[PDB]
Amino acid sequence: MLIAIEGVDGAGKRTLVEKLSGAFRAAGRSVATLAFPRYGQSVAADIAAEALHGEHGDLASSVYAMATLFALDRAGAVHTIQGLCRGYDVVILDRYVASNAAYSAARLHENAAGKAAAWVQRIEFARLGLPKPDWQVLLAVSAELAGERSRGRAQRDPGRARDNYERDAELQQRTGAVYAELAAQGWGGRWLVVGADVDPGRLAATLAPPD
Amino acid sequence: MLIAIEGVDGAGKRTLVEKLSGAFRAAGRSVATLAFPRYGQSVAADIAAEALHGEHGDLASSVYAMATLFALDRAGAVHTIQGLCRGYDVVILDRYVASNAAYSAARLHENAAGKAAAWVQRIEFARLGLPKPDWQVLLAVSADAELQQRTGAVYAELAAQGWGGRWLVVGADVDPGRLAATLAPPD
Ligand SMILES: Cc1cn(C2CCN(Cc3cccc(Oc4ccccc4)n3)CC2)c(=O)[nH]c1=O
Ligand SMILES: Cc1cn(C2CCN(Cc3cccc(Oc4ccccc4)n3)CC2)c(=O)[nH]c1=O
Ligand SMILES: [Cl-]
Ligand SMILES: [Cl-]
Ligand SMILES: [Cl-]
Ligand SMILES: [Cl-]
Ligand SMILES: [Cl-]
Ligand SMILES: [Cl-]
Ligand SMILES: [Cl-]
Repeated sequence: MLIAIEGVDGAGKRTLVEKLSGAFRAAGRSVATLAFPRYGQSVAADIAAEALHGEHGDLASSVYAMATLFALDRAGAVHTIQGLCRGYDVVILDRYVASNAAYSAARLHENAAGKAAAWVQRIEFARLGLPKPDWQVLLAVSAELAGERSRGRAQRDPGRARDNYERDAELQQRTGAVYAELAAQGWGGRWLVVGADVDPGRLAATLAPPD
Repeated sequence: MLIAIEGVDGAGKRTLVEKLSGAFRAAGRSVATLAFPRYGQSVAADIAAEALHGEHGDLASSVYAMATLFALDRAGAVHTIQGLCRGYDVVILDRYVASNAAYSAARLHENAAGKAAAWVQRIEFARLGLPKPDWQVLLAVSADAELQQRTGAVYAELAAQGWGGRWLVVGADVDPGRLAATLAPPD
């Protein structure tokens, strides 16, 4: 079973990955986890990170160029995703294809029914052959909490160096709304929308009901 | 020996590559050639091709995004270039890193000493470790028009300045035997 955890930066995605991992293992299921982008393991992801911190000229301002880099990074991980799914009962991804649909649409002021989200689905699922997740779990938290926890688009920089607090906060709002539309329409498969305090045992039971 | 053929007239480059290949082989040297971008053989190059035909949203309007795809195409080709050099006396590349410097600078209205050409050198040679060629041969006299003119002028300064290594600047009708003898002089 392949599960993707989705949401805006600062939602607490990794915390959920860990507690869900613990709940599955308590129920006798083996679990492996993987986070995107895969820094150090593709040129594409490293260039994207550098672009977010101001390198590479006008690269980051092209929404489709950044999205292409994140897709190429995932394409490089297909054998890992498939190998983990062979060796483990449950594979949990921190961010996956829907991240690309949500942020790209939001950067372009589009909704989930728009061109960017359709382009993401075509290029990643159809053209590059990424496996579809069995579940996509949207971790939806308050805009305020996400704003305080997010490190912004330049996540290497110390907090004292953030100066785009407004652009990033507006983008996160739009991205949250696209995510919600993605979940409502079953984009790429089944979705569940959960909060920060979701019980891990009961969440694991819902995602993989016992036989 | 690793040789890159450069210029704005690609139909002329291809003829030059063929005539040069024959001259090397006539001199007892085995030759392999490889063309960039590797259209039909890498996703990065194919996405770039599609972007030039209007696909992929705003991608083609970013000079650095397109340049990045061509760099990723070459980054994926390191073992091919290196393996060819290990298996053949002469490896001739039809377009190489300097193509990225010249076209990117020209699209941005910069010259050979500007930011884009420096960025190309830093990312492709210093960071991704593409092999430095023994020769870059600029085809400068052949047998968007303004963009082509600007690309030609950047090319000429790149060669004059030794960008990325040694350059030779030639016309199309240069004697292939002498050109082959110049690039890999017989013993
Ligand atoms: C794995 C993944 C991730 N992302 C983004 C997730 C958020 N992260 C940090 C962030 C936090 C706040 C604002 C912001 O603005 C962006 C987002 C995308 C591109 C450029 C700027 N970016 C950048 C990559 C994406 O766009 N597509 C993906 O496929
Ligand atoms: C191998 C290589 C090649 N090129 C270009 C060579 C010319 N080719 C076709 C062409 C012919 C005439 C104008 C033009 O303008 C461009 C160039 C780059 C990007 C967009 C448009 N493009 C596009 C790729 C490049 O920019 N970087 C490279 O690394
Ligand atoms: Cl998070
Ligand atoms: Cl386990
Ligand atoms: Cl980073
Ligand atoms: Cl840079
Ligand atoms: Cl933006
Ligand atoms: Cl060699
Ligand atoms: Cl001549």
